[PDB]
Amino acid sequence: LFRGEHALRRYPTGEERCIACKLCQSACPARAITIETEPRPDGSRRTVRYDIDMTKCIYCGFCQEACPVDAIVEGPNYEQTAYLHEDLFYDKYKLLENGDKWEPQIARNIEYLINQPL
Amino acid sequence: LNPYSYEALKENHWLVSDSSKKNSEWTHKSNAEQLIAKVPIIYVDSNIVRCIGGTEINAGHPQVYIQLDTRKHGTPQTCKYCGLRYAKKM
Amino acid sequence: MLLPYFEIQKIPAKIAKTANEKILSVGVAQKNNIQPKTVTAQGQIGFVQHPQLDSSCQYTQFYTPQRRDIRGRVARIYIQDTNHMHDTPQIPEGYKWTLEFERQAQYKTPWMGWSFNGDTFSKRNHYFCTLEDAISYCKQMGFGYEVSFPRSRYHTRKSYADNMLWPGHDNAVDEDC
Amino acid sequence: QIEIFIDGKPAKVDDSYTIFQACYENGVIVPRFCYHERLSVAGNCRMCLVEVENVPKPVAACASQVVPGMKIKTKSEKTRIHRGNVMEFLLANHPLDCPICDQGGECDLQDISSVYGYGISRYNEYKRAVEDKNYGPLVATSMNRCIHCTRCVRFATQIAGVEDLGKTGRGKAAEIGTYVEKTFNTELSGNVVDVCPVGALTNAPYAFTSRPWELKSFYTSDVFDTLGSAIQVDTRGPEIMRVLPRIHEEINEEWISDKTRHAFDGLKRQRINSPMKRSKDGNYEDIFWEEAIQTISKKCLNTPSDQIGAIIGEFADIESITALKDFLNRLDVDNFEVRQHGNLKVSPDFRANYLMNSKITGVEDADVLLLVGCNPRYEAPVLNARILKSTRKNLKVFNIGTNQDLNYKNVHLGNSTKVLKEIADGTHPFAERLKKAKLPMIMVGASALEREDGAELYNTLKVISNKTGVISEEKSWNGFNILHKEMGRINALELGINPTSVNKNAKLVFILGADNNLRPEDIPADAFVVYFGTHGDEGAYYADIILPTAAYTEKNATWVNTEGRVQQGRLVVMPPGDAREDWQIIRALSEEAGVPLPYDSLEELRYRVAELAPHLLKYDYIEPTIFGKVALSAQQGVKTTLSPTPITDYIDNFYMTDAISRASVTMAKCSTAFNHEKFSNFKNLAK
Amino acid sequence: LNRMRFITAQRDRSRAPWQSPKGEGVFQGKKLIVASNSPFIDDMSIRD
Amino acid sequence: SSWQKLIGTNLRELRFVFCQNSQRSLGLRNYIAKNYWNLKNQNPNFPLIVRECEEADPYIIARYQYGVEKKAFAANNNEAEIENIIKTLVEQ
Amino acid sequence: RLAAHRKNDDNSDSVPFEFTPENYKEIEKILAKYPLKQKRSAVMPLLYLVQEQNNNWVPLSAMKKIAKLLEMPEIDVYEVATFYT
Amino acid sequence: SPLAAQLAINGNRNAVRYENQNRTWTFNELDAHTNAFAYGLTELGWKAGDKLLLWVEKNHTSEITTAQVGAAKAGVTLVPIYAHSAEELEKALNDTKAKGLLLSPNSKAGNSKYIEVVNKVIPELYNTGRGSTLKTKFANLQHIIHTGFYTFPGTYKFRQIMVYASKNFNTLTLPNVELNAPLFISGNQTYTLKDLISKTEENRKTSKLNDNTPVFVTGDSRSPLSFSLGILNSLLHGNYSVYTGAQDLNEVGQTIRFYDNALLLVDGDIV
Ligand code: SF4
Ligand code: SF4
Ligand code: SF4
Ligand code: SF4
Ligand code: FES
Ligand SMILES: [Zn+2]
Repeated sequence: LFRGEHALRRYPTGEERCIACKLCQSACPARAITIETEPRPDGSRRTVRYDIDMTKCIYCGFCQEACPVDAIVEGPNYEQTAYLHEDLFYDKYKLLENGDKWEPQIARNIEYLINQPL
Repeated sequence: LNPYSYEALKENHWLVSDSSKKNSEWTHKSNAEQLIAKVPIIYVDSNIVRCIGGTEINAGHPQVYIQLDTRKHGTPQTCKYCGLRYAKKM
Repeated sequence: MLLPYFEIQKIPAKIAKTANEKILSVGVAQKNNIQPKTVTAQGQIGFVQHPQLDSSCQYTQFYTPQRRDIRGRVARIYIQDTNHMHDTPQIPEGYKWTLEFERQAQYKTPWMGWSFNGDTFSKRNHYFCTLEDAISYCKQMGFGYEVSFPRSRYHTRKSYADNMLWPGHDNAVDEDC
Repeated sequence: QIEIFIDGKPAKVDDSYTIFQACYENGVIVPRFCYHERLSVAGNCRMCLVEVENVPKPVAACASQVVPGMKIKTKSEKTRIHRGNVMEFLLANHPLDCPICDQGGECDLQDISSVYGYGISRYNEYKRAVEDKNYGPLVATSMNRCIHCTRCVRFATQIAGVEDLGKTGRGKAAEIGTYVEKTFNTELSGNVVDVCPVGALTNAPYAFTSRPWELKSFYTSDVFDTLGSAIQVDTRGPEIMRVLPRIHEEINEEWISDKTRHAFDGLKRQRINSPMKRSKDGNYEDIFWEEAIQTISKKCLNTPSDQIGAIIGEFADIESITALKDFLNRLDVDNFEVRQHGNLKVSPDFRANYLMNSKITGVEDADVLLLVGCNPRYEAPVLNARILKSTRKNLKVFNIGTNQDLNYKNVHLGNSTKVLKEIADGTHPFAERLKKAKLPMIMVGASALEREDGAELYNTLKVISNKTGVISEEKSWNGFNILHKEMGRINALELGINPTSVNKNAKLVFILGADNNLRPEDIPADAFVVYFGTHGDEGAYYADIILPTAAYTEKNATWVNTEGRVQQGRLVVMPPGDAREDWQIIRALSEEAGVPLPYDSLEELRYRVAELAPHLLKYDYIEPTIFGKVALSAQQGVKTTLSPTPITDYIDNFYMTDAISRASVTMAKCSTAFNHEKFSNFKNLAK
Repeated sequence: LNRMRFITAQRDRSRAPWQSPKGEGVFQGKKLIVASNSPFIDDMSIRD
Repeated sequence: SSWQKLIGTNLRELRFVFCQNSQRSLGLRNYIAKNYWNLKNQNPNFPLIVRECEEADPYIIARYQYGVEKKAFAANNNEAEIENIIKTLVEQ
Repeated sequence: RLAAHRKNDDNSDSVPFEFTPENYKEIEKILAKYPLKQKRSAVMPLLYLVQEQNNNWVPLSAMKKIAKLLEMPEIDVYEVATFYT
Repeated sequence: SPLAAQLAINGNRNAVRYENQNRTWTFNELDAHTNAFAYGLTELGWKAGDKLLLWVEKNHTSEITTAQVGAAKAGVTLVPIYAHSAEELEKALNDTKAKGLLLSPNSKAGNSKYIEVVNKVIPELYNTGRGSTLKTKFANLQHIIHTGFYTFPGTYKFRQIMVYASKNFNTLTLPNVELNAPLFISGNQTYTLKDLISKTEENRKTSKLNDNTPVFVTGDSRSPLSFSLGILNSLLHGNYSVYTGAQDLNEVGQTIRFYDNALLLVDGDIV
């Protein structure tokens, strides 16, 4: 359950889970999430902007609880110390690569958490 | 075919299309369109298919039901959560 | 509450003091003549009134050494009902008057494309139960006001029997072609 | 007048009320999905079921009249059970689509479920699935969400006047929509979205972009058509996100046209953001405000008075025209037109000369309407809907000019001006048809008055009105109406500018944002042109100097309706880049030219306006006039000779009629999708 | 180093500037003649 | 009578602002309702602007070359004095 | 059955339909059975006539012809022909 | 009038189908539309003997057929022309002395559209005032009617010359259809209504037609043979006419496979 560094997930096919529902944006107590959406040319609704100010975030996990497709998560990583204030301005590239790097551990933890109610 | 032509717009939900699908790594900051296009069509025996985007509930997306009995026989349909496409078998 | 003091309802006449307004004294007199004498929730004609920076505007806290732009502004007072998208909201609207201030600067800072307000004031709206309350607040804080009055849907006769009416005799000839 | 009881509190209502109407008037809110305050009563859904004593079955509040002495218990447990059961049945087959549904955050299904439903489900079977239909680039369909509420069918039949929607099938497998693959092409089409309570029909341009809770709303009025439609603008930061209709009951009722709703996205592109200057070879360079104003001031000081001219644009407000008129009067200039043809032949001497004297609601009051060169389907779709409603209630429509596919029945009196001459000279049955009518009404389109014989047509119309009884003191009725095409022309007429005063040869032209009806031959090849504007489609290519201005949503201005109503357009977002207000630019130029104007803020400019015309200070109001018969008196010995030329309209493409709409993407999509299908050389004889 | 492409797009989301004519152009009196910038096709002027 | 036959080359516009029903604007209202077409026929091009408001004061505003205006108060003035006021206004 | 028009090459708008003269006499008799202002009431009988003369099925063109004949919108003919199995 | 024969009995039958426009008309609809065209011409002071040039492409089948029947009703003489340059159009206008010219603006002629050629031939059209009559170098030229979508100064749209006259409040009149009135000048030969009717019946006898065989007219429908075996044949006898102008033989065959013993005409020539 540890709440660490945020990441954006994918389906096993490689498709983005996030459908730009903006529930995570309104769930944020710190107003750290900014989202902008346009219809992707194939027709699916995806974010053209999804960024989180990590200097505003309080690491509360309200956004990962609000997500209905388990797209945004808080990973296990805590060694995210930065030398510049601009290194903590997380855009979609950073969250996507964080998800693509930390996917096995996040998947294992989420698998156990899902099986807990069952 | 011209993506701004009447036919191309009409058969693309009135949006300007992109056959190369390589505009989305800049506009949408990812290559998910290419990856989902790499997945072929799933052919289902019945007239309706149920998608949850995974093997179990809560691992994927909420249960959705897609009609495969179309006005034109065998027209594939796309899940609106995951990009998987389904069609009625023959 | 929406439907409920004379001085709050009284609209003072303009007195020209600037050289430009001394030039247009006839226009000031005409505006004093044609504008409504008193303001009530039953009015139909909207109007704009200048701020009254007399002794009555002493209760404002927005006149600081760093801020000389808030006092003297003109607000907008109107009722904002539920929009045309839904009929039964869980929090309904239209039960109060809204006082609103127009935006003063809005842009996008370029490092992350982040929306920024050049004026921290006027970000949120102010809500009052009665129009008299909003006007009294404006008079206290040295604000002018643009008052506009609500428009409501008319009452109409509805019945299911209207769906099934006799077309009339087959011999009704229309001489209008 | 009968006494009923609602939750124990006695109340007095009228015997013609329904239970829903009585409850709403007494402050009691009853959930509903299919009832609408303007459509016919349907009882298909059952969410408005209430509990009444001595009546075993629950009674539908919306579709049941009140009974003297009855008691309505909306807070009993039985009512809660009824609402829970109905909500359960409604949500049994609803798809799990809220995250992807554009109705989320403003869905009546969501709020009603949260407030009145049981709060949890027990249905554990497959839901029905419906294939989506294509209705065009304005309406997006997700038909799994439909609850078969019939609101769209009733709106299309009774308000839009089109008969393309219906319900085909039976039972649970029935489907709402067209039987064949057909677009929902019509004006007022997008309105159906606002009628549908679920995300079944959604605003296709407004797809996935925004959510209800992240928007700020402003009240303002539209300028795309000469009806000042009351609208609500929803924005997020510096970006305007959508436009919705409001309630006025004297303008547009509840509805707006598609151009009003969607052509606002033409303000996001082709914008002029800084002052510019053009070289001889045609190169454009960005310059400072000071340099541009100094150049224009030198030109003004050097140019003779008789060589100075102006053009008044389509989107010109009262303040801008007041500023320009005062400045050019200071420069001893009294000509405000350089164009040879296309001028309105109406005197601005009286307000009744050029206004809609019977107001917008007059179509409900009249029994005979006569259109002269007017096409309401394109020039005022909401007024067209009002006329359709009135024709359903014994209103007869006759038309002189091009036959149009209005959604109601009209009688074609003719095509050319010979019909008007026959009517004016008598020996035509329509003269007696007008005489026997209780309240005759004539609507002449403004376009027919820019004909080379516009004055003669005006005199003929005045003669016809006075002879038949369109204007009469005995009936206290003034049926003469003019349907304008530009807001700026209305404002210029209200201020008192003669539209027929044209400078034949001008060497210095101020174009105050005019792009329509502009041809290179109108402007001399050796003139100096200063164009004040927001878009770069036309006029900006004639200009030696270009000054960026503010759009209608970017300034606090006053607009006069086509019926004479004075309205406030309010600032929603500041103009982009280095643009400035029109009157501020003119005042700065006047100061730099040695003839400063006696006003420094909007208040002093409005004081000057009050000096000119006090009625412009009364907002959302129409000032009555007592000079109708004097203004429209049939003068003796005036020319009434009409050219034997057919009277036509001025609109070809509905979706693109001005610079803002021409610079719109959704307007281009609508053109591409609908212009070929809507074009016909023959009358639809069905209607 | 490619910061301008992101800034320009964000600016153009709500206010795209009009591209002014550059260099020598063609004149018809005082009007300057250029080709239209609309990517959409005016099909009703080519249809028949 | 000769004054109204021709409008002087310095006069540019005659604007009348008054009330619809107030007794103050009674004289100017009646004068406009009787002598408008007499002036308009002799000067078919000269503007004669008439605007009325609910409580506006009666004014006869004369505009000259180079934007010079001369506004005259015309309250409680009968036909003869309205005639004289307009004659003097169009005389300078 | 599907409550919509399936795309069929042999059931398009280009497919012709025309009532026979005997069917026209039957049509005038049926219209005589009903009031002058209620011609639409004859939608159900006329449909049978189509189903009589076109191999026991009703094409889309026949439904459009019926709508034109009865001065009623095509959508109402669609609803009537789809409601009844 | 002979042209109203099918109106007398069973006017609810389908008279003509325009495949290129997906348009089907009954006899009542065709009669009403042609009456509207005739009334619109009459209102503009068109009498017997006036000439109306036709410069229209194949895709405007309904416009051409309505114009032909309306010219028959109104007594004006129809004269089709085939120009591909400004010089040809000027020669046609000089030779015919036509009062009007009905055209399709978007049609191509060399490198320029029809409307561009018309403006080149008549430079007075551009500067013509709104609502004013034409002042051209051609004596009798008064009307330039086009079938297009947009508005061009000096010209009028096709829909703006249609007067759907009412039962009452109608102050116009339509002259009786004369059998000897000229109706067609193509290839320096004159054609009246009587000659066209005789050609219709002769071709019916030779090609073995009756009141049951549909007739498929493809390509250019301005030819007198196409008129005789199409709309004129339908009005005289009740045959079904199908106009498929500007469609290749594959689409024509796909349409004609639904019909039995259809007689096919290509560009006025029996195939
Ligand atoms: S909460 Fe989840 S699905 Fe919604 S906008 Fe955020 S990441 Fe996307
Ligand atoms: S963990 Fe909490 S504070 Fe941080 S982004 Fe998520 S919702 Fe906001
Ligand atoms: S219409 Fe949309 S937001 Fe509304 S409850 Fe249904 S799916 Fe959810
Ligand atoms: S698509 Fe929507 S508005 Fe239309 S009937 Fe269905 S539920 Fe009602
Ligand atoms: S709201 Fe009363 S039955 Fe639908
Ligand atoms: Zn899925």
